[PDB]
Amino acid sequence: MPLAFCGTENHSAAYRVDQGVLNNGCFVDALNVVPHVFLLFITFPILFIG
Amino acid sequence: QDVFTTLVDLKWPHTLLIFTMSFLCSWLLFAMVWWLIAFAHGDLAPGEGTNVPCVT
Amino acid sequence: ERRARFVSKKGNCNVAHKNIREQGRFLQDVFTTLVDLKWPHTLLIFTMSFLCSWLLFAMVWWLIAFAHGDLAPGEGTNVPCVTSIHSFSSAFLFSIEVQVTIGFGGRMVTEECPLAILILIVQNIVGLMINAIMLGCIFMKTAQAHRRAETLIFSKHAVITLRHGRLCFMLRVGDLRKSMIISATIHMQVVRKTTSPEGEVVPLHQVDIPMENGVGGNSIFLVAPLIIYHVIDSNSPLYDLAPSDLHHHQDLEIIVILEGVVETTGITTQARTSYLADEILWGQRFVPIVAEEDGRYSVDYSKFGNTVKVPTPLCTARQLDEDRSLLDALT
Ligand SMILES: CCCCCCCCCCCCCCCCCC(=O)OC[C@H](COP(=O)(O)OC[C@H](N)C(=O)O)OC(=O)CCCCCCCCCCCCCCCCC
Ligand SMILES: CCCCCCCCCCCCCCCCCC(=O)OC[C@H](COP(=O)(O)OC[C@H](N)C(=O)O)OC(=O)CCCCCCCCCCCCCCCCC
Ligand SMILES: CCCCCCCCCCCCCCCCCC(=O)OC[C@H](COP(=O)(O)OC[C@H](N)C(=O)O)OC(=O)CCCCCCCCCCCCCCCCC
Ligand SMILES: Nc1ncnc2c1ncn2[C@@H]1O[C@H](COP(=O)(O)OP(=O)(O)OP(=O)(O)O)[C@@H](O)[C@H]1O
Ligand SMILES: *[C@@H]1O[C@H](CO)[C@@H](O[C@@H]2O[C@H](CO)[C@@H](O)[C@H](O)[C@H]2NC(C)=O)[C@H](O)[C@H]1NC(C)=O
Ligand SMILES: [K+]
Repeated sequence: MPLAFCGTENHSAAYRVDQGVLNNGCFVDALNVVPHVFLLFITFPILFIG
Repeated sequence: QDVFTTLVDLKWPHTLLIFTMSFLCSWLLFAMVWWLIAFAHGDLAPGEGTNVPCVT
Repeated sequence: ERRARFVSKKGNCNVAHKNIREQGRFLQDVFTTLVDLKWPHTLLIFTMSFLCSWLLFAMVWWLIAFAHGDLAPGEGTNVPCVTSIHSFSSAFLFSIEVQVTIGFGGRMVTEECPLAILILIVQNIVGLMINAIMLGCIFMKTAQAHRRAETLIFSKHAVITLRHGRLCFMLRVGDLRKSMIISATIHMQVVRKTTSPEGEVVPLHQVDIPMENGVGGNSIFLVAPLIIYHVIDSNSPLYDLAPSDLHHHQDLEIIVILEGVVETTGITTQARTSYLADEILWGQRFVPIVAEEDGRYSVDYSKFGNTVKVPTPLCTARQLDEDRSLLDALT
């Protein structure tokens, strides 16, 4: 029972990208993690210098 | 403005931390990019199917 | 138009060259040109150099595979010279792996054909050479200290006031960083269209000017702001500047050259500034700046360039020294 970003239940089938990837309710959440991890890792080197 | 000159003035402990943070931030950011592109490609759900993974 | 400045207040000059017989020296200094370029342009050339090299050798790897005929489907009757090359894009990825030295190893180089072995040698050597060259250019760019010259700060405009009897052209220069500037030096030049009795005409004659130092040298130890002045002796070309003659179209300019090796990177930097004719305030001493706090000093950069008015004769230096000498002789 390891960690899964999407849902492990129902034999971990929330990863299929049929019927468009924007319809994969988990995938849009991953698209919403990109901007945050972008700013963390583009400003930590900036801030730590100061 | 002169980040390079600023980095030189930093102590070695803080320079090592910034050295570490710079590499770690680049490594982890592109890890998300590789993970997301594979996940969008659909080659992340395992199975004996017609799909051929972009990143094995 | 109104009045061309030799060097702008920010330190950049304004001289425009023309009719240069281009000998290709601009192109010849490839490494120096790269250093001068801006970081966005440097990164573009950095990216294009690597991408062109990667794509050039990628075409070669595809070409040798196509010539060997190992990319068409085969069933045991062949051994490809570069394994798993069944598309041009495979050759492109293989080129990336070699020159960057990633070496995934899914597309190996076999022992079969010798031509791929020579090309592997060439690509490795070219990759190392380009990596070494880009290192050199990046090391020289990261060692740049022209952005340090920006932290050097001069007064908005300079003054000419009496100090210790005589008259001197004063000035203030400050440093904002906590770091030190080793072996600093403050040159000073007057730029005037100076005509000569013999018949010569000079469009912009640059006359050097002493710094009125204690020991008559150019060395300056700059930590706090300093009132760096110039004693207007008999020989100084400022000996005949009438205060009434300070208006706009007065052909004058005071160059200042603050040099000194930066301690951090070890690179020498210049600071430049020009005081125009109308950018001089006659007879206004500088505001005292270096205050004292509990156990430590305090510089008030808010009052860096403020000048208060101090009484003084509105006479040329020649009309002052001569008058004082006559009065002493009469007495
Ligand atoms: C914080 C990011 C800001 C920039 C975001 C993207 C902007 C793209 C710019 C492209 C050019 C188009 C507009 C030009 C804007 C210029 C910005 C700029 O110069 O500031 C960058 C800064 C400071 O420099 P400055 O003092 O302002 O430069 C002189 C200025 N022109 C002047 O007025 O005199 O320079 C510095 O002081 C150093 C900044 C380095 C930033 C590096 C961040 C860490 C990255 C590590 C992770 C890599 C992520 C990779 C993602 C890849 C995804 C595919
Ligand atoms: C008054 C201080 C206020 C507080 C500000 C700083 C805070 C520091 C806390 C004080 C304790 C620090 C102990 C650190 C011990 C490990 C680091 C280490 O060994 O480097 C210590 C030394 C440098 O020491 P210094 O006295 O600062 O240097 C003298 C000089 N005048 C200067 O300051 O400059 O280093 C050298 O002399 C250079 C040797 C480099 C070799 C290191 C190789 C491996 C480094 C580690 C990398 C791996 C990191 C792993 C991270 C994993 C993250 C997931
Ligand atoms: C090689 C990249 C390949 C593609 C990957 C893209 C992902 C980029 C993220 C990772 C980049 C790595 C970060 C390294 C940090 C280094 C910091 C650094 O070099 O200084 C930050 C730079 C410096 O700007 P500046 O002060 O104006 O330049 C010097 C001055 N102007 C001079 O003449 O000394 O400030 C900047 O410049 C901002 C740095 C951000 C880099 C983004 C590069 C794209 C530029 C696109 C520009 C297009 C238009 C260009 C027009 C320019 C017109 C003048
Ligand atoms: N417009 C110019 N642009 C660049 N360099 C110049 C220019 N004019 C002269 N020089 C350089 O000045 C030197 C000689 O200058 P001068 O004009 O007195 O002689 P010259 O007849 O041009 O010389 P030469 O026959 O050596 O080219 C040479 O080093 C020449 O390259
Ligand atoms: C869950 O995945 C299954 C396919 O693996 C689909 O529905 C399942 O069907 C089987 C039939 O034996 C049972 O496990 C359940 O009836 C369903 N599982 C559920 C509901 O978790 C379907 O693709 C997925 N379920 C949904 C609601 O989409
Ligand atoms: K390797």
